[PDB]
Amino acid sequence: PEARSILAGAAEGKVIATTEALSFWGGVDPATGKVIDVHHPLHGICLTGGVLFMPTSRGACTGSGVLLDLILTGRAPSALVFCEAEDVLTLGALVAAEMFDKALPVIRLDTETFARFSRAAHVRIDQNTIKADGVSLAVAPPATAHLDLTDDDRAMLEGRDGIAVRQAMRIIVAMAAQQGASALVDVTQGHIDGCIYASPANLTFAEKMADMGGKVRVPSTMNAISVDKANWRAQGVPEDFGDPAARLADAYVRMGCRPTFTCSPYLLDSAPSAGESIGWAESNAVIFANTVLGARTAKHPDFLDLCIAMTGRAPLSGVYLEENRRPQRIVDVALPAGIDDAFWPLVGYLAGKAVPDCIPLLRGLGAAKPSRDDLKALCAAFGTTSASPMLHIEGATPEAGLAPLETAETVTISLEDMAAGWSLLNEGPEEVQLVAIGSPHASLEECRALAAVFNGRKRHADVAVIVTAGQQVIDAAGKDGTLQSLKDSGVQVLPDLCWCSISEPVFPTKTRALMTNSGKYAHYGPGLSGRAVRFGSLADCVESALTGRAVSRLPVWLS
Ligand SMILES: O=C(O)[C@H]1NCC[C@H]1O
Ligand code: FES
Repeated sequence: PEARSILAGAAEGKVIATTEALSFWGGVDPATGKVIDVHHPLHGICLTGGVLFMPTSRGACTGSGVLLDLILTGRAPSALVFCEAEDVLTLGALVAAEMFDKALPVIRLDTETFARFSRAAHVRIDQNTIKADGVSLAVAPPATAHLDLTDDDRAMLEGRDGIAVRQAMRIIVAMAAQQGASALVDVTQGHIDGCIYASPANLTFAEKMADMGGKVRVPSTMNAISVDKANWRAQGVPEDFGDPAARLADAYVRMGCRPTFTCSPYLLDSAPSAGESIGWAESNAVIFANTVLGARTAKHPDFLDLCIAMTGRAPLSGVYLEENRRPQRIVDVALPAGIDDAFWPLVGYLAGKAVPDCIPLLRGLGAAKPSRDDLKALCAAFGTTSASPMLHIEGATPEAGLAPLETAETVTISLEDMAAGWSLLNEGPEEVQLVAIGSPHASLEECRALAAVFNGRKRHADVAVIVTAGQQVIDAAGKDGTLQSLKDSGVQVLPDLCWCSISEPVFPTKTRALMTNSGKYAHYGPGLSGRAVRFGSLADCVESALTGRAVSRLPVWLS
């Protein structure tokens, strides 16, 4: 029996337990504290005041901002209890303690005690004990850092570079300690993800850092934001939402971040190369950078991305170290005939469910030669159901030859698993009023593939077709004629926004059901939008747009 203090504090309340990880962004509504992940066992439960037992987190880096807002409003759970390593929620609780004077206790239990305490009705937490229904267990004090700090590190910690840089280093050093790191590491560039207006606290944190003089030290790009920056007012986004959403993006631009406003920064000319140590947030971008590009970055939670960008330093832990990039589980993936584009996001989705807390190696798929866009959609879906910052695909990704860990077990993803996943992501009617493409932001190749399927035809007037992409890709599609061909088919191409941050009336209010080819938005979409969401191929979506209807059936490779 072992209880370990991760973050100190005292709490008490009803046990809310689960064996499946939850992403607080997209899975918890900051307005109510209710679970909105329609595929999670806790869907509908309000977590406010409860003691949340779950093995670890999964999915989005933005959970840190959602949790912080929940702590600032009083709708957060009273405590968090894990049984494995965790970063996103712990970081959000650590920011709350460091900068907002709010303590949320976070405890990690051994797996046996986690299950035992999961069945309890009530839990109390104090700084020395955890008791579940009349059995008190001692809580070991937090791990204190065996951290090496350079002279420049200690100068930053001391305030030599101002208070903003100091607060940034304090958070980095606290994170390195809880990750058991023995040093920090230089990063060459950043990618900020907390620029999505996921909660009022996302703005509050950014304006606090910016008001202390925060500024980035390495070149740093920006993820998707919550307004079409140049057009949201003409678009009719309410001033109560669009004004803080625009000020959030403005705060990071003030701090020196490049206004790329895209969740596919690996498509930019500034994309990192193999072996390069970067510090990125946004789950799909982190996984793509490690998996496909071979660059190196942990899955940094929101807020921590800014601190890393401000100091040029990240904790030397996780996938920054070569040994931690070795496969930790083997997944034999069935290879049916007649694969189309929808295969790869489904495979990523199911791989995350099967491997939610370690780095898998997908075997059996190399000869299918997935495209860069296939791998992009795969990593995005994998970054929905798993916490891992990277994966490997045998015969496809550049590090797939690394020796698996001596402890790697072998599991499979069957055709039966795929048929189950397909129906799961297809809980909706056949009528649709919207086709949603571009989560993560569409590449130029994807915009060209979409145009090819449309084949010069125009969408049914009943079915809006919206593509979200980065500004640089839209500019490139404007120059090669792809953009005009899409507008000729009635397709609206939006910059800056993504499906994770879109809102009404840019998201058309008349929508009742939408179809998407994104495994990621298929999962998050129902709880984010309130609409029904269908998942399908690129051509499934286009046929939906041309006819007005998306037929409910398993695809060719599933027959
Ligand atoms: O890391 C993630 O997955 C989240 N960042 C912003 C939106 C969502 O993608
Ligand atoms: S912001 Fe979540 S994938 Fe675009």
